[PDB]
Order: sequence, then C-alpha cells, then structure tokens
Amino acid sequence: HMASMKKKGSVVIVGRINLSGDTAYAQQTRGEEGCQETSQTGRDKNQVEGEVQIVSTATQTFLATSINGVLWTVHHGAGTRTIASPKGPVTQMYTNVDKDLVGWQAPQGSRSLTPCTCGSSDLYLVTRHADVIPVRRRGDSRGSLLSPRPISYLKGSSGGPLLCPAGHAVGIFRAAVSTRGVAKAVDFIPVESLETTM
Ligand SMILES: CC(C)(C)OC(=O)N[C@H]1CCCCC/C=C\[C@@H]2C[C@@]2(C(=O)NS(=O)(=O)C2CC2)NC(=O)[C@@H]2C[C@@H](OC(=O)n3cc4cccc(F)c4c3)CN2C1=O
Ligand SMILES: [Zn+2]
Repeated sequence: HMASMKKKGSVVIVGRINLSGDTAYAQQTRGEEGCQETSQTGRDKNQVEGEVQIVSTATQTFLATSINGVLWTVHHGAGTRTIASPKGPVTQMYTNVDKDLVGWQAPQGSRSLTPCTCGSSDLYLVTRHADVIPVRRRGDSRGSLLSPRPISYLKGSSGGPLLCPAGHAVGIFRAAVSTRGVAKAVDFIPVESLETTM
C-alpha cells in the first residue's frame, strides 16, 4: 500500500581500479556495512579518485568508467538508480535501456578517459580484479579474447573499459560471448555511442 512503499537505494562507489602506476590493482574504499548505509542515504563523503570505479547496489557489484566528464555504467547493473554523492543522491543524466547504458555527472576527484580516435583494433579490457586482458577488435561492438577465460573471471566487470594501446576509451564492457561457460569474446558499447548520447 502507498504509505509503506520502499525506494531503491543508490549506487555506491566502493573502490577503484588503480591504473596510475606500473601496476594495476583493485582498491577497496568502503566495506559492506558502510556500503549498505550509503546506499540508503545516498550520502557518500568519501574521496573519489581515478578513472574506473567499483560500484555496488544492495544486490550487485560491477564497474563504472569516467569518459568526458560522465561516469558511465551498464543499465543491467544500475537500473534507473541515483548515485550516492557528498550532497546526497544524484539522478542519472543519461539512461538508455536499448544500449544497456547509463551515466551520471562524474564525481569530483575522478579523472576521465578520452575517447579513442586511433582507429586501431588492438584493445585491452580492464576487469574488477585489475586484470588487463588483451582483446582483438572484431566488429563495431565485439572483440575476441586472445586467451579465453571462464565467465566467472569476467562476472562483475560490466561497466569497465576497453582501452586502446595509448589508453584512450574504446568502449564499455557489456556482455560476454560464451560457449559452455567459456568466454571467447566480449560485447561492448562503443565509445562513439556514448559520444552521440552526449
Ligand atoms: C549479448 C549476448 C552476446 C547474447 O551475450 C550475453 O547476453 N551474455 C551474457 C552472459 C552472462 C554470463 C556472465 C558473463 C560474465 C560477465 C558479463 C559482463 C557482464 C557482467 O559482468 N555483468 S555483472 O555481473 O557486472 C552485472 C552486475 C551487473 N554482463 C552480463 O552478465 C550481461 C547481462 C545480460 O545482458 C544484458 O542485460 N544485455 C542488455 C543488452 C542491450 C544491448 C546489447 C546487449 F548485448 C545487451 C546484453 C546477460 N549478460 C551477459 O554477459
Ligand atoms: Zn586511441
């Protein structure tokens, strides 16, 4: 009934994939109890850094990537949820279920990737465990893993980036193409779609 209807919580930044140095590693910035509280209030005063965030809802965890001043992720993780911020919940500025894409204004302190203009097909996928996986681009929205992996290895990495050799954003990881539980290829949202959305 009306008076007791609940609201979904906010997406919460719980960590980041550190790519700044010579070693890529995942960093946690908030534990599970703090995550749950922050999702409910939508108020997150933690400092944000970096290009790739680890994000969570009450039920899922995935990645989000800043490109051109927007923190982008997948709709199948975020839905229409707000993101927690120092001043309270922030509404999505982009939502496109057809592309599986959402975005919010990038948090203060984040750094953004630049869309790739290289026209090159040797790519790198960054996972939530900070693995950097070589991917050969095979079409507008597909690339093949040079070394196939069980889907377990990729689960929770949607929203993360595919990058070119120079570290530009080429796309956002969306789905794994798997046969018998092995991912031989990935599907991604090309950066040009994000640029058109903007
Ligand atoms: C499309 C094709 C070729 C048929 O393949 C697949 O449908 N395959 C599956 C294999 C699933 C097994 C796990 C694979 C491991 C990791 C996957 C990356 C990942 C993930 O980590 N999510 S998450 O755990 O972070 C999660 C917490 C956020 N995404 C998924 O599971 C997505 C979600 C879902 O797809 C979609 O809702 N759409 C909506 C779309 C709209 C437009 C175009 C698209 F393609 C769309 C795909 C099925 N998904 C796959 O990948
Ligand atoms: Zn490039």
